[PDB]
Amino acid sequence: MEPNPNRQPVELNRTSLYLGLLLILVLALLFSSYFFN
Amino acid sequence: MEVNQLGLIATALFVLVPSVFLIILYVQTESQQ
Amino acid sequence: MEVNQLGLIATALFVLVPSVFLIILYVQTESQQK
Amino acid sequence: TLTYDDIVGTGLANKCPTLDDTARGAYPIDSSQTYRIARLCLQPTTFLVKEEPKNKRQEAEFVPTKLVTRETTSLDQIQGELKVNSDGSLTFVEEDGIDFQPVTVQMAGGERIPLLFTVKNLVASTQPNVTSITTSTDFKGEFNVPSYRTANFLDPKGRGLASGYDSAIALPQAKEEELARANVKRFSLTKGQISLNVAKVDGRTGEIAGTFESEQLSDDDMGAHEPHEVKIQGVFYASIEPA
Amino acid sequence: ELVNVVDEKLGTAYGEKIDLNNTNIAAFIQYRGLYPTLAKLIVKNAPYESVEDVLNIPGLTERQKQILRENLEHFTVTEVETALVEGGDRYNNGLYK
Amino acid sequence: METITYVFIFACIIALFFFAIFFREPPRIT
Amino acid sequence: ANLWERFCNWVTSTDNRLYVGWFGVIMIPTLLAATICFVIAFIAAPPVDIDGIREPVSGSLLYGNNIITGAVVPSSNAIGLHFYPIWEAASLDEWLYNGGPYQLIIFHFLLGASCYMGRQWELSYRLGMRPWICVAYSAPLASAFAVFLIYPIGQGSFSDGMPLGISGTFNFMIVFQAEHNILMHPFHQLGVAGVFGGALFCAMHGSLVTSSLIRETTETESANYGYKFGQEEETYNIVAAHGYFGRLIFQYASFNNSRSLHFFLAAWPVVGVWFAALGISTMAFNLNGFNFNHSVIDAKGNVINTWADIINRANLGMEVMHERNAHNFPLDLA
Amino acid sequence: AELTPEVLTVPLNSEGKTITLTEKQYLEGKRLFQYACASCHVGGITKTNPSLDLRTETLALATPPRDNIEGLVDYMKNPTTYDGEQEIAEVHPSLRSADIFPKMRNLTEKDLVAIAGHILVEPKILGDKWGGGKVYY
Amino acid sequence: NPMWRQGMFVLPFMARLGVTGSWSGWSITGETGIDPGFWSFEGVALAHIV
Amino acid sequence: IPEKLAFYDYIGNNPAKGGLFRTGPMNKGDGIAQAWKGHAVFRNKEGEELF
Amino acid sequence: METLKITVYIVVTFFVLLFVFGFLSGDPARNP
Ligand code: CLA
Ligand code: CLA
Ligand code: CLA
Ligand code: CLA
Ligand SMILES: CCCCCCCCCCCCCCCC(=O)OC[C@H](CO[C@@H]1O[C@H](CS(=O)(=O)O)[C@@H](O)[C@H](O)[C@H]1O)OC(=O)CCCCCCCCCCCCCCC
Ligand SMILES: CCCCCCCCCCCCCCCC(=O)OC[C@H](COP(=O)(O)OC[C@@H](O)CO)OC(=O)CCCCCCCCCCCCCCC
Ligand code: HEC
Ligand SMILES: CCCCCCCCCCCCO[C@@H]1O[C@H](CO)[C@@H](O[C@H]2O[C@H](CO)[C@@H](O)[C@H](O)[C@H]2O)[C@H](O)[C@H]1O
Ligand SMILES: CCCCCCCS[C@@H]1O[C@H](CO)[C@@H](O)[C@H](O)[C@H]1O
Ligand SMILES: CCCCCCCS[C@@H]1O[C@H](CO)[C@@H](O)[C@H](O)[C@H]1O
Ligand SMILES: CCCCCCCS[C@@H]1O[C@H](CO)[C@@H](O)[C@H](O)[C@H]1O
Ligand SMILES: O=C1C=C(Cl)C(=O)C(Cl)=C1
Ligand SMILES: O=C1C=C(Cl)C(=O)C(Cl)=C1
Ligand code: OEX
Ligand SMILES: [Ca+2]
Ligand SMILES: [Cl-]
Ligand SMILES: [Cl-]
Repeated sequence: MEPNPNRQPVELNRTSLYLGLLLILVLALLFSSYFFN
Repeated sequence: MEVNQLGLIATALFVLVPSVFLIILYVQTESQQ
Repeated sequence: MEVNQLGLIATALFVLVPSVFLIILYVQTESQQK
Repeated sequence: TLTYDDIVGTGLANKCPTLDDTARGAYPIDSSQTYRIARLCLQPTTFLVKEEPKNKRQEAEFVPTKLVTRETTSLDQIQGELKVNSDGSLTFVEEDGIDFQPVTVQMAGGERIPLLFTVKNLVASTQPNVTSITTSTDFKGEFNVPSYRTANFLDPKGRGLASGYDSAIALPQAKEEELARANVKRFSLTKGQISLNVAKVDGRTGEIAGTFESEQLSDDDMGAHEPHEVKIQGVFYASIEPA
Repeated sequence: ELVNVVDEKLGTAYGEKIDLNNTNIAAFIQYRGLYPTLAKLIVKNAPYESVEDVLNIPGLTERQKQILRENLEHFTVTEVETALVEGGDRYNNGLYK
Repeated sequence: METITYVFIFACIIALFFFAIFFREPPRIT
Repeated sequence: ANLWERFCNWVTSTDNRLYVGWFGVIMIPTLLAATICFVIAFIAAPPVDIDGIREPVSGSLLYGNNIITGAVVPSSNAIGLHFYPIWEAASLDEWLYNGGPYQLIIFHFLLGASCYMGRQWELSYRLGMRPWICVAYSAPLASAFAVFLIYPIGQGSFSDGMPLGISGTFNFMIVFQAEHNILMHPFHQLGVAGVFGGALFCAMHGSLVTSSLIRETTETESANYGYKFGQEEETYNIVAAHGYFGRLIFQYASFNNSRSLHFFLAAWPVVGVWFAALGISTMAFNLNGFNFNHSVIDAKGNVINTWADIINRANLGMEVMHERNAHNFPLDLA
Repeated sequence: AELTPEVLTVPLNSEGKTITLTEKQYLEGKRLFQYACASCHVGGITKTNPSLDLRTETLALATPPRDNIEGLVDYMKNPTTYDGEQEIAEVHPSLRSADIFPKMRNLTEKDLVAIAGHILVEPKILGDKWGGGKVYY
Repeated sequence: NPMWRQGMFVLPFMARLGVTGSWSGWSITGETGIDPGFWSFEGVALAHIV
Repeated sequence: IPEKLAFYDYIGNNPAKGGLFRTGPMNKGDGIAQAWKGHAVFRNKEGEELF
Repeated sequence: METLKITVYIVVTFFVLLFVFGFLSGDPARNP
């Protein structure tokens, strides 16, 4: 099957990883009390 | 304390699903030439 | 049915942790220069 | 005239005999002769279960059900004495026959109701002054309803009344009091009532037929749960003979 | 409130003798001359207010009444228990060897 | 919750069958 | 061209990703019906009166089972061998109570699986292969016929067919041992030799070929990269493998001919499993395992027990407990 | 342990006369019991009526007494119910019913005696296992 | 104990447009022994899965 | 008075009485309603009706 | 139930005919 010319590589640099993990972990630290209720 | 039992699974997936999404993207970025 | 409450988190992590480990390795293999 | 091979598999074997639309005669009763029921047959056509409501101010109603145990429901080959009482009424005293059938019906939503459909030990009497049996003759009576399972029956964990374990052996150190109703099997015995409305009479042959309504309790699972009230409606056939 | 009536029955004379009102018919094999002819008559004509009432079963021959008298010491009567007499269990209680 | 877990895992397995057959790495001669 | 020709060409096309073929015209609808009914029943079916004694057994997940205890429950003993399609029932409620799904599933499965076997013949013919892969598959297929059809026929009831579930399978095995002493039957013993031997030779062949892979890779990469799909050269040195194996046992014990070796690999488990299937299919007519109960007697006549007598004591415990409310008379004659 | 003359000595009648069987007689009795009886009485039980067994104490309480050679021989000629009230040759194999139970057609007095001796000797060997059923297997 | 006491979210949307019965015989207006045909709550669910 | 009408006149069925993290059915809070107890009429010692 | 029976009978007959006519349509000649 002919290659699709619209494909693109995806990137996430290390800083974005650290920023994302911080966002996720802090959101969890914040919302977990309400999940346990 | 009588907490909601689903709180544990809710918190675990809340952390793990988006965290692994970022780890997948980061690692395949590092491995690109 | 009175099942063990930890059964759900045990099964969920049992599936997710090793599945994600494999997905990480596969995707970073595909992204290596061909 | 039909043979077994004409009948097998058709469902006709679960149907009581019928009488012609011409059978509107009268069967004379001679007060000095003795009589018997040589054959009584009861074919249920409707099973109704009384609903059990949360508030006891509203009157509960009988709801329709779906039969799930196929054409296995009829009572037949029942026989017994037919007494002539001094007031001219007749009393049927059931002695023997295929006088019970386990039946499971299903309510809307799926709840299954097993019952022992029966007229065991029926005693049923007519009105006074029955000099002849006609389409105006009725029978009213009571019967016994023994436990749906008998005493040897073992539950899925091997507990029973006349046999089996006396505790929940898979829970060796659990407290016994909370399990007593499930551990200690009990044998129910209750009363049901039935009315027989004669609609047809063959005066020459002694045969009669009509409709019946009976009320009785359902299976209580050897004391594990409360039974339900069931109403059974259907047709009946009986042949009366000098004895 | 919840009692196993069969275990309770074992604490009465039913647990020690042939109960003319309840015991399964094969128990009459324990003594000479009782099975199956008298054994059938006894079960058919139950229940009995007292053991000696078994002597009054209609149709018994003179020899049969004599044999019953020899075995009254091995008989008892207790209240009929529905769970032991329903299901035709006095003729076949589901026990073989 | 246990029924949902069992049916979920089963469903993931059937989906894996679909990808393993129709989106396999194609065999190539060399 | 006319449409019958184009459709027929599509059916028999060797270019379809999954081969259809004429056996496939039957296989595909019957396996789909069996599969769909099975999944729905395993999840949601209500309890089924397997033994015809109004004692319904719960098989489905929603009615309190897990993956290990769940099953599609065999049809009622009151049905016996009577054909019980949906349109024989007064309602789906009756059909479910009496075990209708079980009959629907096993009959569609057995038809679909027999066509699976013909399909294996069919495609091999279309590809110009030799024909006998389908003969190998006849061994598991024969086994499925034994436990779902032949054994019910011999015993007179689909309620004695193997249940479609994990614990239900164990129930079938334990009751089978009580009623046939299958462990003491030589055809089951051949079955065991077939699958123990099949597993042994599987490991053996795998280990010997792997031991003798020709070096085509470096220390870091997987050795599997040393084989390219479709290469003309064999990827291992069978002379080296058998020089090892002949010294492990003795020189002549080895299959030097790869064709004889691979024929043996096919024949040993297939033949053993043929006999396993024939064991079930002949115990179906109650020709049972060897009975040495009280075979050894001392000079006075005392019974001297053997291990066979101990087996008998275990069999008795199974026999007296199974279907504890179903028997009214002293002999279990089916 | 051995099959001794004492083991092979069994009551001949209700009066206490004994008879000492030979090892040959015992073997013949066992063979003939298998040939003509074991299909219903294997191991001393009764498949078509488990309430009645072949234990010596059961035979002693039958009417007339069957716990001896002559009693058992009479039974194989003219069987009765346990209370002696009814003759049951029409449904139980016997010399009287050998036209309908053909395996009885060729039994001599000696054969009946041998079968009886087997029934009496076997509980002396097997104890409660004889007539005990599967509980004792 | 109507649907809205029970945390039901899609059941009222099926009922709003005319799907009121179950294959198992009940209806949300409290009737018993109704034949909804294929378009019961279960039929709607199955159709969406397919 | 129909039980259904009385049941609408009860604040536990008012949708403005909940909480963002109080999850599940209303039955999880006040319970599964079984029956109307009837209308309560309060009175003081003078016999005046109080509301 | 009657309608279900007729429907299944029609469905089954269709596929069995496809099977029979298919193997009659020169199946020996459909080899390489
Ligand atoms: C390949 C397609 C196929 C086949 C072979 C079957 C086969 C079967 N179905 Mg299934 N079914 C199918 C597709 C199929 N189904 C599909 C697509 C659906 C969804 C609509 C269903 C839904 C369904 C239900 C709901 C039920 C069945 C049932 C059955 C069984 C009884 C059918 C019957 O009595 O017809 C009989 C047909 C005839 C008597 C006439 C057939 C005409 C031929 C020419 C007769 C001669 C053939 C001869 C016997 C052998 C020829 C072999 C050949 C090599 C020559 C049978 C196992 C029933 C069942 O499983 O009961 C346990 C049942 O309840 N099916
Ligand atoms: C170590 C002890 C031991 C061992 C090694 C065995 C070994 C065996 N036993 Mg025995 N057994 C044992 C102890 C043992 N047993 C004990 C203690 C008991 C008494 C409790 C038994 C009682 C017993 C019974 C009652 C039976 C066995 C049978 C067997 C055979 C089962 C394997 C088989 O049937 O393959 C054959 C292959 C199949 C059955 C598979 C069919 C596959 C079909 C055709 C396709 C399936 C497709 C599937 C649905 C979907 C695939 C998924 C994919 C497409 C996505 C095997 C020889 C069985 C047997 O002999 O069957 C004939 C049998 O019925 N055993
Ligand atoms: C094939 C047709 C079909 C049919 C007959 C149904 C039927 C149903 N659906 Mg399903 N559904 C379908 C396809 C279908 N669906 C598809 C393709 C999807 C994926 C998008 C869904 C996803 C779906 C969900 C998520 C839900 C349903 C639900 C339902 C039930 C309630 C319907 C409802 O309230 O919608 C209401 C529809 C509207 C209010 C339409 C809004 C239209 C806006 C205003 C259009 C504006 C655009 C327009 C161009 C403006 C100009 C208009 C012009 C004329 C002037 C009902 C049984 C509900 C249910 O009970 O689930 C169990 C439910 O929650 N469906
Ligand atoms: C339109 C969406 C919607 C609505 C209005 C409902 C409504 C309802 N649901 Mg349904 N449901 C839905 C979609 C919805 N559902 C979806 C998509 C699923 C699949 C997950 C479900 C699966 C489901 C189940 C399994 C159950 C319900 C139940 C219910 C009932 C109770 C709801 C409850 O307790 O919520 C509680 C709501 C919350 C706790 C609020 C969550 C707010 C989140 C956590 C905030 C996230 C913030 C975010 C991280 C911030 C990022 C910041 C960043 C940008 C920087 C109620 C009728 C229950 C019921 O009673 O069934 C009978 C029940 O058991 N629902
Ligand atoms: C659940 C599965 C069945 C669905 C049930 C409901 C039917 C839905 C409507 C039809 C949808 C079809 C989707 C199928 C896609 C596909 O497979 O394409 C794969 C190819 C592509 O089609 C090729 O397609 C080409 C044209 S094109 O690609 O479509 O453009 C064409 O030229 C070529 O000849 C053709 O072969 O098709 C084939 O290989 C031939 C048909 C194979 C059918 C196999 C069904 C097997 C079921 C067996 C039982 C399994 C039991 C369950 C196990 C978990
Ligand atoms: C039900 C199905 C659920 C599916 C799962 C979905 C998972 C998706 C989760 C997405 C997470 C995305 C995280 C991206 C994180 C990330 O990548 O950031 C870095 C990124 C930089 O972008 P650039 O354009 O420089 O691109 C670089 C690339 O390498 C990025 O791909 O910026 C953003 O993505 C914009 C969003 C701002 C994010 C703000 C960070 C917040 C700071 C810390 C806050 C916490 C501390 C507060 C203390 C009070
Ligand atoms: C089945 C068809 C049988 C065969 C073959 C034999 N017997 Fe039998 N036996 C059978 C029954 C049903 C009974 C009880 C009959 C009754 O109603 O009383 C018996 C009983 C006996 C007895 C008496 C047992 C006792 O008194 O405790 C004896 C001594 C006996 N049977 C011996 C016997 C012999 C020697 C047989 C072979 C020659 C034989 N029986 C065959 C059923 C069957
Ligand atoms: C339970 C949580 C699960 C979360 C799941 C998240 C899944 C995320 C999937 C990410 C897929 C990444 O997609 C991946 O992209 C890379 C580039 O970025 C592609 O890589 C392609 O580009 C790179 C860079 O130009 C080349 O070196 C490479 O040869 C080429 O194949 C891969 O072919 C593709 O597989
Ligand atoms: C497409 C999948 C549909 C599977 C569900 C079909 C059964 S329907 C199911 O039956 C139960 C018991 O009778 C009822 O309690 C329940 O309310 C009803 O939904
Ligand atoms: C996905 C399988 C589809 C099963 C089809 C079953 C049709 S069932 C059919 O449905 C009609 C409603 O359209 C009703 O009017 C009718 O009473 C009913 O018998
Ligand atoms: C994927 C196959 C699922 C098949 C389910 C079809 C159910 S069909 C459904 O059944 C009800 C129960 O009697 C009937 O009330 C109704 O008329 C009928 O249409
Ligand atoms: O003799 C042999 C046996 C086995 Cl199982 C092998 O795999 C090889 Cl290569 C030679
Ligand atoms: O003796 C044998 C035993 C088994 Cl299982 C076999 O398969 C063969 Cl082929 C010969
Ligand atoms: O079903 Mn199933 O298992 Ca063949 O044996 Mn008889 O039946 Mn019942 O018991 Mn044992
Ligand atoms: Ca009238
Ligand atoms: Cl069992
Ligand atoms: Cl039986």
